Amino acid sequence: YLDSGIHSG
Amino acid sequence: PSIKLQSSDGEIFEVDVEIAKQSVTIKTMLEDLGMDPVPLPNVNAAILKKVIQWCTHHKDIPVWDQEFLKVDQGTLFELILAANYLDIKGLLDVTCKTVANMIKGKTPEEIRKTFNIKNDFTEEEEAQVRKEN
Amino acid sequence: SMLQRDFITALPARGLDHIAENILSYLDAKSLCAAELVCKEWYRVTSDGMLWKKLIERMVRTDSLWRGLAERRGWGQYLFPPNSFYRALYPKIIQDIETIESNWRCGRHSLQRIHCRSETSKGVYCLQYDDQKIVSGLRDNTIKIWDKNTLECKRILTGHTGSVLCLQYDERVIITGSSDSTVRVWDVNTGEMLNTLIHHCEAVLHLRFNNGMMVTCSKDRSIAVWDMASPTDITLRRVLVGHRAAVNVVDFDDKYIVSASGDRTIKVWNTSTCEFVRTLNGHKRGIACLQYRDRLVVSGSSDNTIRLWDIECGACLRVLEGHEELVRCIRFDNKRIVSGAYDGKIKVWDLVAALDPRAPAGTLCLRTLVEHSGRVFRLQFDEFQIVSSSHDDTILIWDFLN
Repeated sequence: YLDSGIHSG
Repeated sequence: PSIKLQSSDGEIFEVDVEIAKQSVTIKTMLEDLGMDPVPLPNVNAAILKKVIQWCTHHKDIPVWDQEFLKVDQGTLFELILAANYLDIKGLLDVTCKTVANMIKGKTPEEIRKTFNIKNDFTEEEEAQVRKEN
Repeated sequence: SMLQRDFITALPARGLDHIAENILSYLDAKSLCAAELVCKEWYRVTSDGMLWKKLIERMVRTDSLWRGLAERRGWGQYLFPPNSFYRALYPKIIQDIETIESNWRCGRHSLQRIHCRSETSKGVYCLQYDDQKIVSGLRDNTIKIWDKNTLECKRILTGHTGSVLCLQYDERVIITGSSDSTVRVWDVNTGEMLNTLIHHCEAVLHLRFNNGMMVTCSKDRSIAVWDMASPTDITLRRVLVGHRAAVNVVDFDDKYIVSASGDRTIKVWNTSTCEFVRTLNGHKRGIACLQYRDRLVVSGSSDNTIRLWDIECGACLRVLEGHEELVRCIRFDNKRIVSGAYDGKIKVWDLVAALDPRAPAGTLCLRTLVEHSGRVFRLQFDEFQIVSSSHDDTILIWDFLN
């Protein structure tokens, strides 16, 4: 549910 | 080492060579012309001492320069002339900026009353100049 | 010692016109108009001194907006034509600037849409433009260089085995990070792949380089500081750890290196020694974008908020609420902030009002522009135009000059 440009956790 | 500067009155000032070199004119007369003492027929003793003080202090406009230019307009004009004659870019720039600050933010009538200026405009001339502003 | 003296009359009378002109050149427009109306001699000094041409030249030399107006409108060719020409040109420039500000405030703009026509996996993650070209990194692992004027695709660079997530080019080379965990350095003119850096274990998410050194940050929770003696001689100087999640964006200057990551923290490191300085906390969720310059740090987060901090004391100067989705990209200049959200919207905020703690929050967002059908991944703007690229495989040029 996120693009490959950012990430979480 | 110290160098002797000679004012137009004849009074002589002993100033460190590093401080005297702050004037491009005096530096040229010392290095290229090899002159000792350095005659300054266009700067009297008072303006010369004032300029020597300013150069010693300076070995934007700071507060010291603001308290230093708390003189009459004639003295400021003489300081402008001396800074132009001795080629002291800092002193010339700060004095011109002080004059500009005396000019900025004022109406024509206020500028006239500040510098004692008469309005030599024809009513037609003044109307035409105002219409282009 | 005379009590009063007319400098602007006495100096020209003594062959020193240049000093009186240098005095008058410090005036502003209103003060110069007032000086024109003092007496006939002051008007003569202003006219023969070309004080209006000199004022316009100083405005160009000191203001980027006046630079752009001189370069675009065309009157910059006369700089460096009588004095009345410049006297009449100045108010036209003022009115033009007023109209441009009104266009920015009211959303009045023209739009150019570039369909990248990506063959498979659509999307444009990153971009950077100038007066001549627009370099963009796409999800199809290619780097598309388009013409700024004709909008046609001038070049296509292949080499990455993943989505080109971040890029930056100068007058010499282009440097790109991708999902392939590599950092590729290409020629900005011919497009040849000059160098490849294999270091990060996961996707390089952001990079920045200026004055000979580069910083990269990756999904491997790490930052890497490289010394670049040449486009082909790039040496790794240091490796910065400390973040507990993926580092999404990194920016730096002479003083500090600023990083933001999904661990909801901004980290400020020393540039010279690569030493950790401080941690800015505040965002309720992770931070997806950031720009740092002077003392101001602006960051957009997943909590749908924008935060403005001071780099030295670490305090949060302002919180901006308004985006209904994740703030994916954010940029600012000397006047306004432009941000893009996951919902395709772009928001223009007043930076001076935001930095003023007396302005109400409701007045902070100036405009909301909606022309993207997908996630706004990257944007860059200036005094006149915005250039953005989104997940919808399009690149939009919002021009507010008219």
